[PDB]
Amino acid sequence: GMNINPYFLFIDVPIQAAISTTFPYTGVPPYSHGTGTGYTIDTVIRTHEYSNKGKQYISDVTGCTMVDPTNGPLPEDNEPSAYAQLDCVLEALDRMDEEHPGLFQAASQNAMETLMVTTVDKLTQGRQTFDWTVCRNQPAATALNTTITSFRLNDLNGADKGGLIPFCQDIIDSLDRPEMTFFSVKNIKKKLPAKNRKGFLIKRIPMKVKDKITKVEYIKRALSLNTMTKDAERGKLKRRAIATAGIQIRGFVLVVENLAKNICENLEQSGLPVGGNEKKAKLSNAVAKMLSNCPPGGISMTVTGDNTKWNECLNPRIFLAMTERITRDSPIWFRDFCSIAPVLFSNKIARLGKGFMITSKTKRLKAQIPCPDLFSIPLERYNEETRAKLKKLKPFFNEEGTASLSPGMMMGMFNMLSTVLGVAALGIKNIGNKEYLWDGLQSSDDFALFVNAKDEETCMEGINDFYRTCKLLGINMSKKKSYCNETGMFEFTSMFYRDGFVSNFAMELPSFGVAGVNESADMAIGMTIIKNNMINNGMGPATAQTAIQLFIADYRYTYKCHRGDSKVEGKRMKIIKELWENTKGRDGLLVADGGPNIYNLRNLHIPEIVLKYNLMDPEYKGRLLHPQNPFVGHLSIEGIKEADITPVKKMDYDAVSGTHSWRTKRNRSILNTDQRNMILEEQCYAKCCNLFEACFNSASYRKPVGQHSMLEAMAHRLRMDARLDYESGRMSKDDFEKAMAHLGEI
Amino acid sequence: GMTLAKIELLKQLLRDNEAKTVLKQTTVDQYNIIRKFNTSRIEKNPSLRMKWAMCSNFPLALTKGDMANRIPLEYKGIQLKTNAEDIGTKGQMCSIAAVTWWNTYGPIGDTEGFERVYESFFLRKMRLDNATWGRITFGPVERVRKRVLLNPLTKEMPPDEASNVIMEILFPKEAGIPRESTWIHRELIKEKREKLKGTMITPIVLAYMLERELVARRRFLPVAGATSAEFIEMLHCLQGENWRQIYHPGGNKLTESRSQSMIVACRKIIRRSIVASNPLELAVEIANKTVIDTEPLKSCLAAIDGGDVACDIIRAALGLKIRQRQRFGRLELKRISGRGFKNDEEILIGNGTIQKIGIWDGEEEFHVRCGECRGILKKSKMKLEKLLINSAKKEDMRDLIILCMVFSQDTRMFQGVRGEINFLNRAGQLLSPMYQLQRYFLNRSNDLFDQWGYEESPKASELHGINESMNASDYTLKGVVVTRNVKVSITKNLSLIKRTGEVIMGANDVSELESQAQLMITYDTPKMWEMGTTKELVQNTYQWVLKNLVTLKAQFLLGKEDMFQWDAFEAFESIIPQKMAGQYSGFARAVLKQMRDQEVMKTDQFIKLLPFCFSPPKLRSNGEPYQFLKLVLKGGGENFIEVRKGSPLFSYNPQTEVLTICGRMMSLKGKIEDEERNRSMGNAVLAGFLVSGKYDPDLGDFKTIEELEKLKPGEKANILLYQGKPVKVVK
Amino acid sequence: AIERNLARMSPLVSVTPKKLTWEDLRPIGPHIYNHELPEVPYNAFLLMSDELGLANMTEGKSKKPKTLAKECLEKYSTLRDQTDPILIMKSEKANENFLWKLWRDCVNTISNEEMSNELQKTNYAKWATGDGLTYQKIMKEVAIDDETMCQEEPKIPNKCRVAAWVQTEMNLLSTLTSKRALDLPEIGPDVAPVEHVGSERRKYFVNEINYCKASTVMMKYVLFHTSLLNESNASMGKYKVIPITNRVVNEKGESFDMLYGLAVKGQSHLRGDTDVVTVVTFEFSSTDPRVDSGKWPKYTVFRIGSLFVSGREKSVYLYCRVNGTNKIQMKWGMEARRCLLQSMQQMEAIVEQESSIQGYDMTKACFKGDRVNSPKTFSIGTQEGKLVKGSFGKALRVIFTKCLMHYVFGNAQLEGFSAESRRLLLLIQALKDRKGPWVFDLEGMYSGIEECISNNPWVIQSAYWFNEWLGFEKEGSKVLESVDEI
RNA sequence: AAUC
RNA sequence: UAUACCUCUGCUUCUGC
RNA sequence: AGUAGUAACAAGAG
Repeated sequence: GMNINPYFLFIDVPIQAAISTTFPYTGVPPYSHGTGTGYTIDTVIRTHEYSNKGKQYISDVTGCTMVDPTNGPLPEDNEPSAYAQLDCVLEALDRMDEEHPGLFQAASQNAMETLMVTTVDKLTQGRQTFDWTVCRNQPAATALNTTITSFRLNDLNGADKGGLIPFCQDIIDSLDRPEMTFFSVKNIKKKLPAKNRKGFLIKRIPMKVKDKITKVEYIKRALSLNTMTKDAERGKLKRRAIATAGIQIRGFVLVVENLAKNICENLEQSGLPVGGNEKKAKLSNAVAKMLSNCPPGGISMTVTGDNTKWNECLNPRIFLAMTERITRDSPIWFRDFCSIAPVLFSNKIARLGKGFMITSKTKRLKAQIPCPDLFSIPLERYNEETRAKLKKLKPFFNEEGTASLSPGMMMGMFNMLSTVLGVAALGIKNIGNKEYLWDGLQSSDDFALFVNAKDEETCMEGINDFYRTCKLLGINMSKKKSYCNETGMFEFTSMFYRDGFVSNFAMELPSFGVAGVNESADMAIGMTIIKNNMINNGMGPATAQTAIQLFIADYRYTYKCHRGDSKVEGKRMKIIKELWENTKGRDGLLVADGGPNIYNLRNLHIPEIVLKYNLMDPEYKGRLLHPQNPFVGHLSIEGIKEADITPVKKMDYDAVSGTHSWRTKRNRSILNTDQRNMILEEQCYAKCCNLFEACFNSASYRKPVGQHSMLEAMAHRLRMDARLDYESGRMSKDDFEKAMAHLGEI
Repeated sequence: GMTLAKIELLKQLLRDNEAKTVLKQTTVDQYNIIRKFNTSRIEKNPSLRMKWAMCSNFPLALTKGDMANRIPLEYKGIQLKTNAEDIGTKGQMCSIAAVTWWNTYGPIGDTEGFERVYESFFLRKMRLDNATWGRITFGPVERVRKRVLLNPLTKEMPPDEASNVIMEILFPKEAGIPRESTWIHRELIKEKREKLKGTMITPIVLAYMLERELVARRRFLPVAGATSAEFIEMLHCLQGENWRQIYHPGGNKLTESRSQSMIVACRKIIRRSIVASNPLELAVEIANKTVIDTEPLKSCLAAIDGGDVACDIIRAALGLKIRQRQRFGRLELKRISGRGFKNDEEILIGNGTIQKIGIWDGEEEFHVRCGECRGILKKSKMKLEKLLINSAKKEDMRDLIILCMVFSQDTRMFQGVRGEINFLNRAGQLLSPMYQLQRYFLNRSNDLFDQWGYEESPKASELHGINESMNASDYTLKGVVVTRNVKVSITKNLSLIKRTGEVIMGANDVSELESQAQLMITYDTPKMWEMGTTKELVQNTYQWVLKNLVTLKAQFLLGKEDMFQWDAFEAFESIIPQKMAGQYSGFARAVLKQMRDQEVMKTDQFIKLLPFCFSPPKLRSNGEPYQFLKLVLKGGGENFIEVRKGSPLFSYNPQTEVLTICGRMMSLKGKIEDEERNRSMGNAVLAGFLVSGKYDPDLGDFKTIEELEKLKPGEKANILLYQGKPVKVVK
Repeated sequence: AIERNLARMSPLVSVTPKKLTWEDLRPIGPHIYNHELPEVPYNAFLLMSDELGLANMTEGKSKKPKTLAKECLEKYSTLRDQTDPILIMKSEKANENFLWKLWRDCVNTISNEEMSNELQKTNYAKWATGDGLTYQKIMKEVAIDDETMCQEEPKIPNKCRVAAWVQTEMNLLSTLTSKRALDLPEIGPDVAPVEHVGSERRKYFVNEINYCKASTVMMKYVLFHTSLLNESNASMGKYKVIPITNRVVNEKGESFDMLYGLAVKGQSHLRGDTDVVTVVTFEFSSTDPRVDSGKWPKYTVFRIGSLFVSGREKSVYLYCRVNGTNKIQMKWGMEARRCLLQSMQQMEAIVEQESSIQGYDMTKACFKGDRVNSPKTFSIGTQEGKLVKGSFGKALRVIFTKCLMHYVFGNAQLEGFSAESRRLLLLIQALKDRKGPWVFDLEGMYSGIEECISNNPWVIQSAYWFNEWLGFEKEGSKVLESVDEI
């Protein structure tokens, strides 16, 4: 017979040209199941395995087990070394300061002048953050508000000033407070009268109770990082652990990252923060220079590179020494400000996920052993894999149920500053005045070294000299994953260069599906992702015209909104069929209302509502675009324009706000749980903020400013609103005297 | 009036103690923190959660209001909503059927104003409906990555200025402190407040739609030919990596946008026509049938009172007057007398950096202009000599002095550039040095006036002087005065000569910056590719060589130098830097004739070098030609051919017998000689050099071009062809 | 200071580089050729090549999923009313009686006059869905005390050898039919000239795939996963019977409502995304399970009648299996039509690139071959250790099949394999381009690739297909390009 | 004839 | 114990830069 | 059973 082989295309088309066919992105990504305690503990063991030959000591502040590899003995093996030598890091920075002069002090100024303008609300955009008060990963907006209210009880009102700088001053001072009080809500049963046979009813009214902890317990909570597992991460067999840090450290990371970002913008050998078509250019132009720069009658080789254990090897004490040298000219307060975030990460404590579920198959029973009770049970009970891990965790394990992770960078967070240390490695170029020359590109763990030299045997000796340099910085190159060749083609952050960066349609492919915002927004997003890929991801008009069909297909099933004439049965479809038979201008109907798809290559940039507006019936457009309709309700400046796409970058779109721009129900699981108390706590704020917006209509658009009281602002606003309306004639003597009587009471 | 209800609702709110404490404890800053407080976690998999939630009964939440109550609980058996309240919205949860029921049988609202509210979008439809399309054309296209405006704005402003304008339109009482911007856009505010008067739509929506039609959306995209926002929005349908589409948007087009295009159209006509003989006759041929969007270059140059050196040369070449004007952004000049010449020098600036600037030499006389204010400028190399300006507004007088100071390239101006603001883009591409010096000194002018110096004012009847504050003064700026009083022919080689004999414009004077045009730069005649870029021309030539290889390979073994020059190669030469064109053509003609005269032929090497043989050859003093590793082309370090290896623009796979030309695969199978199977490439790598054997270690290391050129005819040597293939070659 | 440390550092620390050569590239996956291991079993959610659709010709317009499956069985009643269980194959841990009783319970429930598609929670259905099989939550203090309760060792995927059914699945799914499955809706009219090129390109590109087997399987998978998610949220507590439906249109243009089987969804109180809802499949087939026994150890097969395929008779079977899906995998079913784009873009790139070279629309040329240019041809596969040249249309579909197989066998083994095998693919492309490739730790690079090959069929077959292709690209390049300029 |  | 063949719940103890 | 694959689900809670 005849055996068809898909790899036989690679005879006709080279690997880089048809790279799209090596990415299985129509398939399902790998997800985690159950706990991530063993995954975390494995990271904790590995992190301490790379530093164990350094200086081990006991922290007198926390009472934890700390390890220090910096300025330690150099490795005599190819295993991941965390033993980075300070002097070499400082010399690498000094060279970078020479090659890029006046940058450090300018960027240190830029970040400092930013800091002054930066408000406290800046902390609200940190997704899920660890709330130290309740020990749960909560929304950043809430986790902040819990921390501001708790501080107020301990005489810390820095947030009231409006600037970030006093709130950060309160965080460093909150360590010094001996007993940190905070709120915890508890329910009281109360009789409320009713027509209930026995004329009353019990209602569990919540009430807030003051709760204390010790200085050390608060220090440890402030130094806590809550650990999960990494779901939906592509191109990997086994899963890995991630982490989320607390509200305290969040403030200090922003500035240190902003500082490094300012440096990374100006550095010529970095792909950060630059992205999209900017980074596509920056690398393309920087390749041409570093290509034609090489000696004629010589060799230029491109090492397609990648690091290993990137997070686990880089010590926080190096990052501390980095800031000091960058802020050298900047004032003593800012030097101390920048030094905190690396001091925290240096003494961080890692929480150990959920725990370990133990079972008996005969009895058919299950039970989670929580993190503190890991050693309240003989180690023979755990499986062989977990038994080795728990034995190795012993010296680092804290009796409360955490592990002190002094070395490494759990999660990472410091992307830019760690990228700068990479660029600093690339900035050396030569060792001992030999006949090679290197320069490359950098994005955290991913690098792309070039080497220009006389012959290829020299080049490899230069890459060894590069490897042996990066060991001294704590940057471990992956001998397995990395590979070298003659310059012309390479890979970098899944961007494939072959005498030009090739198109890789499979990377964006998942984003062609239905988004999950709403019928009006998803349509606009869908036609936008098509339009965009045609341009810069290399989708031809046929495939683009197919994608228009394939979006509408998924849209019509997802939102259950097939063509009014089509006889596909459904709850909504029953009313959709009536709409079709009622309306005359049926081509004016939106697909969401079982209308016909009018979209094509040319009009992808226009919103469906705007296109069809001329062909709608007055009654249809009147209902569709009704001003006081209940479906949309209340909008926000971020909500109308922008929406997430997968760090998660928030792209923007254009669509008319009408009946199809609706919202969904809240997750009602909260009703069964003890966190019911937050539901009223929300609606209390919502009542205040919605009233504030009735007084100040610009509060929706513009962020209001004022250190004074929120009531005070509302009172003064309503005072003039009354007085002027009387004098103008909009208010009567009857109503004015009522209004002046009420404001007197307040 | 609502006032009473607000206060009486504040009375309701202040009765609850928990609400009262919030209002007293929360600051006006903190509003933004407490507004974002909720139980709602962020949805990680929205595509999933939406697909799931749509299969449930009542997934939509509703707003607690009278209109929500006007939706019935069920309709024809289908449950539209449920009495169960939502946590966040405090409203009756509902099904997606409710949305359709509202749209089919609901209340019919007020649609008056909508079109004016969402104006910005309707003009995109207006720009598609009124528009017209042209021809699709398949063929290679270089697409360059450059920051561009995504959507065309009503009036461009900074983020703060647009916001302050918005505030004045919608929320006048809460606007706060007025700025200058309050006054500047007073007509726009008055217009927008009159336009957005009758609408019922929410303020937060209205402010979003203004922000789109005021604040600029600028991001990087791949572009080629069209840079204007009204094209950028249609980009996806204009050009792909292997095709071109002609498009003409509707409404109206800007006058400045038509010039920026018009310059590059001329600049390329001249840049092409120089290498081909009778440069006027080719330039006229093209210029008669070039098109900018819709208007021909003839009509554009006639209507527009602008352009540069290139525009004037073509204006002459076609016929009619030539406006010798130079627009330095805000400044607009006209030449009285003198003739400058550009020169690139390393100039140290005030902050402590040295950047290359094209300095203008020789003494000259210009007639300056800046809005309302007028004047006459005189300068020499790096020195402003005179500035006889008229009296006008402070801002028009101040900025005209700053424009003239930078223009002059004065040594006093360069010493006051203190405050690190350099010209090198984030994406590794240099900005224009002179224009970036304008933007620096327009805002930060205190250094300029301080570092310039002052002197005595003029004591004539009509002449007076002004100080730093722009008022009549005794201590005036060193070389500034405020007074009260306010045919040609063309050569074969494209130089404009006066009736006397002096040359006013030269072909050598046009700027070599082959930048991106604004509008559709069409050529109505065939062979349009001839006005393209390096990779467009390089490819299209080699495509034409392989197209006629059957004829060109035969006619190269019969007629000696008949087919060395061809209509296609003229264009190919124009992207060779003409300082080397002859030197490459000496090498090319010599190595190709070595394969003709002797038996050692190579078709891949033939096709590679055949385009280089148009230019009349230029040999050494010996007689032998110039030897090369790579043949470097115009612009970009990656742009070159390689003799002894495969290059980014030209490489050959002899296993498959397939040639890669700027990415595109081209089959040379069934078009090759059988004796090339094991034939060495050293016999077409150096001119007048052939292979004896393989690398002989007694001959030493691999000898360089300079060493090889300086060897006696009949001396053996070691040549490395492509990495790992040594060859032993004799002269 | 860097040089000071670089001097005193141990020589043992180094990249230890070696130049890559064709002989250093050993074949990936030794175990997959070892005959001691079992062959990789068929473990797709539904059937693909082996399926059999019961064709009921209809008006064309849609109807209730019960009503179509009813009238599909009404036409083929001989199989519907076949009550006698003629058992052929059994899955080791199956219940012949319960499974058959379930099928009969389905058939009758679809056959009945009632509106509901609910199945009663019987003694068999509770085994087949796995009722009450979840373990009991207890207090931590009790589990700490209870000495029998222990953390169980983890389940690891077993090591399977190469199986021919994957090759044959590829071979069959790639091939053409006279039937079109896709439901591709309307779009706006073509005004611009690019839209006319895009339209005339689709007439060749889309209708090449639409007329193949892989297109029908893809559409079947989607339409099942669309309804299966819909039942799972609405009818949580109810055990429900869902048919395996697809509307197909032939060359004449007549709508045949198909039926490739019936299935039953378990109880679906799905909290997390990865929570399983067990689904029991019953699928029609012409394939005799005794042909390839090692293909069907997961399946339990009865014989339920016969059908004349044209003239000679084919015996009809019923492939039964307890299976399961989850919220993520169901969603990805609904977004499986995007398999078209990933393969269509790739080959539209060739049409676009070839259109630049010749300067006109090279669509019609690539497929059919116009006056000027011959048709574009591709190396499609092998014929007894030799090459074969397939046409454009075939080469388009072979890529489209792989994109569907990336879904159908999409998991942690495929993702981790595809990524690490790429590194080796790029190293081969350097040796193909003669760009002198060097490697620092090849064994450890291989180690990353080889550990991902366990029991995923498409991973195991692609390990073989890699080693076949490697063998051809090894003998081509190492002979011709080794001696040329010498 | 570029900036933002 | 019982109410509870009832009632509530389907990302809301983990999902970051 | 099965799904799955380094640990879970095969309903949970009052």
